Amino acid sequence: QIQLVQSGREVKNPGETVKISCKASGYTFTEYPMLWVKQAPGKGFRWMGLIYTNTGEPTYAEEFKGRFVFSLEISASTAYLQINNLTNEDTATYFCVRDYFISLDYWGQGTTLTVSSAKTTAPSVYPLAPVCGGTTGSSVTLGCLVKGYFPEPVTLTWNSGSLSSGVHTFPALLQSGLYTLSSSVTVTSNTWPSQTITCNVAHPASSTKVDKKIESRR
Amino acid sequence: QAVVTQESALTTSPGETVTLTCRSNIGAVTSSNCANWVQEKPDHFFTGLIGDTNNRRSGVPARFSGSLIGDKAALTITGAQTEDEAIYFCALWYNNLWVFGGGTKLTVLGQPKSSPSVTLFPPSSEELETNKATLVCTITDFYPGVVTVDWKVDGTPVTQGMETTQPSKQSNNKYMASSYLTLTARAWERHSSYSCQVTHEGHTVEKSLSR
Amino acid sequence: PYIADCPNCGHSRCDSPIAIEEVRGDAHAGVIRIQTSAMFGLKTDGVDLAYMSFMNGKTQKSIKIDNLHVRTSAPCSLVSHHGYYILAQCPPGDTVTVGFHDGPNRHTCTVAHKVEFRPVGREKYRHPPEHGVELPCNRYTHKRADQGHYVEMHQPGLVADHSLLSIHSAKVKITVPSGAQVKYYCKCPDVREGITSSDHTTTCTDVKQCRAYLIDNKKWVYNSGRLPRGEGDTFKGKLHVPFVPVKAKC
Repeated sequence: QIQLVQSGREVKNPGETVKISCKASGYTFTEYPMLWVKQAPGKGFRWMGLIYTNTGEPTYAEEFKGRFVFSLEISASTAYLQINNLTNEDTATYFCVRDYFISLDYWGQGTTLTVSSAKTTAPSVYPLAPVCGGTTGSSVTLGCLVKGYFPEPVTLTWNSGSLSSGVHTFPALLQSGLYTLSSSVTVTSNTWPSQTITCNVAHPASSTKVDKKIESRR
Repeated sequence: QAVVTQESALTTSPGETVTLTCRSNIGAVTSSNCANWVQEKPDHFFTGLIGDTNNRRSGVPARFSGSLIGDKAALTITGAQTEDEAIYFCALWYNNLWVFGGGTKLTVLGQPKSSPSVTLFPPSSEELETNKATLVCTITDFYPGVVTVDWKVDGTPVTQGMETTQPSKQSNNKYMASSYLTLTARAWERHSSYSCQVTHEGHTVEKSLSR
Repeated sequence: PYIADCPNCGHSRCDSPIAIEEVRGDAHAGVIRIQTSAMFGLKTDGVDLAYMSFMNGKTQKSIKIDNLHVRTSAPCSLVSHHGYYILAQCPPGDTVTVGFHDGPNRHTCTVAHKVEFRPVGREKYRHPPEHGVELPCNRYTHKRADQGHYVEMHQPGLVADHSLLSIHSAKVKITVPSGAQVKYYCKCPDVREGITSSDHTTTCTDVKQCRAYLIDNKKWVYNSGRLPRGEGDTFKGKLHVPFVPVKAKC
């Protein structure tokens, strides 16, 4: 019914601008305005303002009057947050939210911004296959290591997303100035290596797409 | 210019009745503050529970009810469930803006313990072609969500080279984490026995590779 | 039953529903025709002229007439009521002073008006006798079945009601009577018209900087000078006067 799906997470060096979209589904856009909330890493939840999706007038919280600008692609049921002249202390997650029932009833997924200086490094995608010997159980765990990229984000799927059950994707972590991510997938021992299992990785900032099929070590 | 205050953490057991409160620094909370209660489950997952003090969002179990008790807004979970373990935030309206509380971390007894599922992978060969080798130790489906990961190259506790992520909550409400041990193409070829040891709710699990 | 600003409402200028306009001490028979802003007569719906509907709140109160008092220099005598309007036999008086008793409160209304009663004739009495000749005086009727004139009675304008503007625990919270039309915004920038059910107020907080209005034009009013215009239109509602001045022989 109601889905507010947000854009993916960006990386931006200080000074830049970002436009975060919020695409609304399930309600009539026009009778319910949008709340923009900032949940800062430590600090907790904060109201950034509200936009009248009918007239188009924004209210900003005083903390947010200035670099922040709400707007909407009415026509497509999108509300957008734009933060100009990005300050380093704006790294946090921003949620869109529907104001209804004397409060807020639905929250989006969040779009996380990491304001940070750094060039652009494409990831190296490495297959993780089991040890050279044996590996005999009722199931089997394969993996995919996405190493050394910048900036965030990368997306990772298994078999173009048709294999989602039994998957653990591990949050990217910064190490020596670069991000590293990994994912595991577990399937029955009959599936692999009988049927092909492929790691799909995209790094938008570098226009890098890598498809890596997990092959047996021998 | 108003400060909403909430309990920091509350622990209950499945089947109990627990009350969370929301206090305003300016005065008693009243119906014109339209108390809202929001729940945050792991993965930055938000849902609204109650609005306008006592209106339950649609599709929110009835075990949840809101009200004003004394001079504060309250959320009562009647028959708390294991699934209710999350962070609950209250929001209060103040004539022109919203102020959110700090949130209450609620813990509910349930989810029998679960041992981790550990897997250690060898450096792939395309990567050994870079003059680098990274052993990945993945640990998933463990609960409670706290582990100790220790690496041991050739019998000797490695102590530099490793990085272990922080336990992240999976969907089923169990946790995961991975640890990396980066060697050089060369360090790789030198030593011969690698092992990733994971300690969880007292049992140990060692996964060793042999080059 | 309209409500307006009585000038010396016991203490001082209140807003009484029985706010007195159009005092007419212009006849001869000891009688004055008065208009309260209150519409006594039948109830809200259908029964019994001798009941009593004034405004309490935004709301009427269509109940019994039990203890009406028109008075002047002395207590007057009621003659008849119909609509907004009462006829009462009064003596002369520098003022006119009206009031019922709801039961918990006196709740009267008073006004200035030069009153006299010359009877028609070369005798300058102060009061009508029991006897003497009959001759053509000017006087108002007892009755209601009356059309000889009609005064314009179109809509009310809005009215204030800050009982509406409650607080939504941090924001100022407007509500509605019955789905009536509440015309709303605050000094800050928020919702600018207000044609709504119960709204909140995102921007402002203080009750004292907002538009608590009631466009509730389901029933017209008398076009009192102490009415704010309904800015939209001259709605219909041409409505008679009962108490026509007639050629009674006092």
